[PDB]
Amino acid sequence: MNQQGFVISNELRQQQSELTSTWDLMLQTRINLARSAARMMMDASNQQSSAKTDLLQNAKTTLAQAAAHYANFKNMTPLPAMAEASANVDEKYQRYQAALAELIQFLDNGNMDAYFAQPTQGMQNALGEALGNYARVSENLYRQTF
Repeated sequence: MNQQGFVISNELRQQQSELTSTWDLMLQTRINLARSAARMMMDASNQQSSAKTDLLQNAKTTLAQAAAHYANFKNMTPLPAMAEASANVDEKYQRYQAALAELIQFLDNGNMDAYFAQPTQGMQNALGEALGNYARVSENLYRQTF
């Protein structure tokens, strides 16, 4: 009973903390890719490999890091109050995660057109918005416990 008002608080914290993390790494994959293709563009400098080293490799890491963070969120089932806001973020993460994953395939094999053809911004926009919605319900899921 009463003392159970501590396991709900901690969960809201961890579930949310997990989202801030994931989001970060995602936008932390987007720039590595960006910084990756940039140099992949018509230029020289690091004449090593052939479209796959440091920067490209770091995005493969960041996205994997975000995903592990996310898998936790996906695991520990939410609450009947975080229900909707949850499936929504999952729904948007699904798309934006797939998106970056593919961006990684392209840069990987040299698919510059494809890499630059993908409508990523909006994929990111949707999740960001869906993240704001969830953050709104989450932070609010306490403004009635006094």
